[PDB]
Amino acid sequence: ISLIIILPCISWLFPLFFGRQLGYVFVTRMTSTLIIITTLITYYYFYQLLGNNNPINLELFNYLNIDYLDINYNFEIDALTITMLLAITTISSMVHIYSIGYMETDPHQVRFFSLLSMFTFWMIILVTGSNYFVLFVGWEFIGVTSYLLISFWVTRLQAMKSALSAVLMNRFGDAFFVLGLCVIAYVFGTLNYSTIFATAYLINTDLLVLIMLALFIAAMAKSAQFGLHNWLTLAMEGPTPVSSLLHAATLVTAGIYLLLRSANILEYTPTVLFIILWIGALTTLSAGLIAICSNDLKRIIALSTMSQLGMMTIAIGLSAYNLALFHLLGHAFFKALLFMSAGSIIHSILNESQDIRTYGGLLSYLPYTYICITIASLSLMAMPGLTGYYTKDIIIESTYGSYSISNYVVYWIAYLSAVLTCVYSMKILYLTFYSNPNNNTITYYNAHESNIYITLPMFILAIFAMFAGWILKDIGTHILPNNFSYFDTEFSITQFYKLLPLISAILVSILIVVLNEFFAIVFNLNNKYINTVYSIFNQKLVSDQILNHFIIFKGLVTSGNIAHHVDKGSLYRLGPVGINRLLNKASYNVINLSSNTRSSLSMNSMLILITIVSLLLLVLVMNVNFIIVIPVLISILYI
Amino acid sequence: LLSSLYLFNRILAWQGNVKHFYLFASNLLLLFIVVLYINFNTFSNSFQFNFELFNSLNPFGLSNSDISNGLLFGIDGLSLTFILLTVLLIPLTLLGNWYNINFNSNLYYTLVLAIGLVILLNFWALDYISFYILFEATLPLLFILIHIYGSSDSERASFYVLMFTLSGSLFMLLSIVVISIVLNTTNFINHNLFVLSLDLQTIIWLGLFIAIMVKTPLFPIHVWLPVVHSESPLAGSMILAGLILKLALYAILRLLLPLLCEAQILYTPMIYIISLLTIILTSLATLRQIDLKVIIAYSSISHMGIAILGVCSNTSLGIYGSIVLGVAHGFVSPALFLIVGGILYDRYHIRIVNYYKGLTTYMPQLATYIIILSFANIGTPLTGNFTGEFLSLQGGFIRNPIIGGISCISVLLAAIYQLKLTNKLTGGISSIYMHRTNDVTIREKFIMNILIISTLIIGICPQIMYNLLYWTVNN
Amino acid sequence: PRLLARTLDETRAHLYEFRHPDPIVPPSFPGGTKYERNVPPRMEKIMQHNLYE
Amino acid sequence: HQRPELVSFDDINYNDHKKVREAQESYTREQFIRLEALKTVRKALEKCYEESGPNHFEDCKNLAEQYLDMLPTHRLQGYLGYQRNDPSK
Repeated sequence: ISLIIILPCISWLFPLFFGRQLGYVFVTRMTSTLIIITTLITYYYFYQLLGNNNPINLELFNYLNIDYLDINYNFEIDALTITMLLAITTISSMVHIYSIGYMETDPHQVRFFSLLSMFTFWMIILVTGSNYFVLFVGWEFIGVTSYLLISFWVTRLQAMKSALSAVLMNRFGDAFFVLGLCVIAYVFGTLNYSTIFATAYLINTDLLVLIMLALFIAAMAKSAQFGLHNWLTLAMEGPTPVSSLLHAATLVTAGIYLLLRSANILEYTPTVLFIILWIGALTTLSAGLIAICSNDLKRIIALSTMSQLGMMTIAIGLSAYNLALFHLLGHAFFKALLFMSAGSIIHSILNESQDIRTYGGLLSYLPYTYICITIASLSLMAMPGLTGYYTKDIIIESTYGSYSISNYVVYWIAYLSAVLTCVYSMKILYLTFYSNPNNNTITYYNAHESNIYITLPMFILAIFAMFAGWILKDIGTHILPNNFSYFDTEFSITQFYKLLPLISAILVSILIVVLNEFFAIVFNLNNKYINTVYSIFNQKLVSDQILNHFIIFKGLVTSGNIAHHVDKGSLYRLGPVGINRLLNKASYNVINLSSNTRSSLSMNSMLILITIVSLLLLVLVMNVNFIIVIPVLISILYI
Repeated sequence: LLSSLYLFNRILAWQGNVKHFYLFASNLLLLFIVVLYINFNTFSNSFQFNFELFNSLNPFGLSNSDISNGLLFGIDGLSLTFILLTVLLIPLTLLGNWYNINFNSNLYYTLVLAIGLVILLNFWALDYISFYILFEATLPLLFILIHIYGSSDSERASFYVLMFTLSGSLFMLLSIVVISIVLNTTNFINHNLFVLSLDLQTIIWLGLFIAIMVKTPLFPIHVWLPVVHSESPLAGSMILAGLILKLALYAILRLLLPLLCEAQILYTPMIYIISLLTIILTSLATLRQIDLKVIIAYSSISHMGIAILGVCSNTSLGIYGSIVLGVAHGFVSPALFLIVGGILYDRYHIRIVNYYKGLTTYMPQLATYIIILSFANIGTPLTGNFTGEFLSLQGGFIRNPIIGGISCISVLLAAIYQLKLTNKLTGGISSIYMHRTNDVTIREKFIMNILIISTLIIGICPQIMYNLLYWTVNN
Repeated sequence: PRLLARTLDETRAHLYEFRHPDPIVPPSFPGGTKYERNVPPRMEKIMQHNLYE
Repeated sequence: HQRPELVSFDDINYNDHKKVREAQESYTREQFIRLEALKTVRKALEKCYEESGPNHFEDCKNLAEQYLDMLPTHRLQGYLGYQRNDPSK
């Protein structure tokens, strides 16, 4: 009786037991438990996956079937599906029981739990949808719920303007996703998962490039690749568990997921896989520089997100997408931890600044969340002890994976990315914990109160980052791939260069110790170099000038209203119909109106003389050359 | 028998004791809903014009029994879906305008009920004569409804109707005259059969085409529409019936199959470019415009522009997506216009946006009926519309891939409307209004909620009353 | 006054040399971070529009 | 249930309008029959795939052969044109 629909519909009740709310509190202690009981039965299903059947949930309905298509509400739960669902159930559950004591006071505080729970519902139907249609249903619901959700507040800039440039930049992926879906339905019939995997044996083995780069535009838009990536930084400024779902497991992660359920056709188009490589190769370095500079700790973790998925984009570009799947699981468990850690330390400080320059003591002045985010930071730095050694340093091995040539460059690219990934965590950790006390507000231990059982969210995910690395050892394993005999990462696993394979972590330890050595000697932040270093840190602090999109949007809204200026030229095709006729009226009434009250005989008599003369003369003009048609056109010059 | 409703006309004559003449005018349309619903229990299969009535009575004055049927032949067919679009909307206008009658007179309801029956007869028409005699008989009632009861400069507003949608109309008169003088017959339900050769099959296409260009607007004139929408008189049919009056996509589907079996010479080099740059330009016209009704009027132009490239696709997916936009937009957009008119104009009397912003902080559930409804206009992952413009983009991409490859930016420009609109509608200051009143009027809640459920309940696409490619394809 | 205005505007240009994109932003300020995370809505009387309401 | 008799549309001289309607009815039914055959093909292909695991080339190719043969056909009905004097496209 514990069927797969209880893995979905229970989360749906999270909306329906909150639409008929009438309960100012208590929606926590009901709805969060209602997500917990989904999470544990999904774990029971994952434990049940020794046998590896496929529960199809197909006749929910039939959506439409007219000619050569049959979209059904199809729900198969695959091995590729379960990794992401055991991510999002765990992350969502821990956000739920993280969100209880935090964000307790609001003018409306039930809408928050309700929206993120029903968001988890549309995220899970995004993942478990067995076609491309329900894939779109979830993949579009999550963004337009994020419009309502990251704008949970009703403030000026940091949410309400921000939700537009979040969702509209999602919408740039939405439109070309619909375009690629149209090319799917021209080429393929069923528009599912099942038939499409069988149809990689094409008519003539054609291009298929406009199948997948159209969806890769969405894989730029979702999963925040460099063509448009400012919206993570701009949708950062919602409340912090929203940003937790935004960067760890749900929002930014579907952009890899629609690549993964389309892993069949990546294996038959290398020409898109090459740009899949190099775009993420650009994003790793871009994220590295911006999260070096900009001093908002939520921005540092938010750019650490796109850094850690840039080499996942490289990994799917290197066909070893099992490693990409495992890394998405591990990264989800990472920024599950570090976000609610940062939300805890924001909550404890009275000022609640999102800076780093005002913190000083995450020493024994507040030591617990330091230990938790220390675990999570060593987790980010690919340290050898835990799943950071597993979630990375196998992707960077795959960069060296030499079934591809002209591939040696991205090893160094990801190497620089990993060094910068280490200096992220060191940059925040010294400035929070080992630095001198920065802001003298909350002086006499006014931040000493540590939050409210928020240990219990953080402790389970800390276990799932420390010793869940032993678990899920996938790198000779089945795990439902497609794998078209190109690379298979076998040569990448066996005997790369020891001066390369071992250097990637020794440099990590060296750079971590060096950024820790900025305490005893302070010149990295110093020296105030105007002509070189100041402008460099400025131009890398403004999101690598992603505000050049303000030379792309607000430099064309003016063109969008020059379109309005043109649309008034269309009234200039109608205004004169009420104006040039209103000159024609005075022109027609001014002729033969010399006296016009007296003497009106003479006007009319000379007029009918002109009538018979002009008409007989124009009969003479007619029957000699009929082409001469100016004598009427000059008469239209009067009226 | 015969006089069973003339006795009810005596009931209507004595019913003016209670001097409203409104509740009877609502119960009449309420009975008309069932009188169409029982009629929906007949059109089973076999794809011919099921019912029949002549109603111009060649050998009578009101009957249908002859052998020389020189009459109007008003009847039903697979049009009936639009009729099932119609009769659940006709009371829903009046109930949406039940309070703000603006007591100059009661006959406003009689005008709205009148055009509500007239476009039902438009959908019940069959012949070119019969379709034309109903296709503009709305317009005097439209003109009286704009001229009195409007808010803005009615002398500017009402004349644009009888300029433009009479202009394209009596251009359509040319094509109707020419095909009625070639065929000497006009039974469009019975004549998908003509040896009409091209180059005189072409100019009749032009004469029909610029007509429907005027009705469902394109970039040669589309300013026809939004100033009718600007001075929009009296919430119930300020827009809503003139929003269903641009379901002259029934003209482009009912006509233009049965004697335009050869019109591919002007299918792709004319309709697709004139559609595509509307969906670019006219949808791009909603950035700086400040009237609250004009920005959804242009959205209506955009949705119909999507739908007609679906129409001209020669694929059954395109036709069916067009028809389901014809019901879907006619669900979502009358709800939005009832929002801005019935409970957001009447609270404030002002339709600009610049000092209008700030909601959700004293009208809570108004914003919840705003954002999902604006998403249902956005494109919406579920069926408020989606499968409409989805299948329309499918057919448009099938017939020509490049213009569809630009036309998929419709979803971006659909977002550009409402998601500029909504966040600078619900931004929490509201410092120029005085915290007006209750949001849902408890019957306005019903009128918005019926259209909301009617949008959302098209999830399982019900195509039962449409053998879709019955007569619109080519080899 | 000439040299004073000279050095004052020279230090003004020197001040613009060290413009900084990412300021301190104390939380109550309009810098944004705490700025009106939930506005306390002022309580006014509802004014019913329609007579039949 | 019921099975109307096909009329062979090209054969009846276009005034006996009940026969014309029954001809176009029958032609559209024949369109839907080949469509439902295509649906049978897809329902077979999904079962071949989910039985196959990785076994595309084993026993699932020969479905896909006549699948991508049958898909550009079996779609539309139009009208059986009179003379086809002018071709294009």
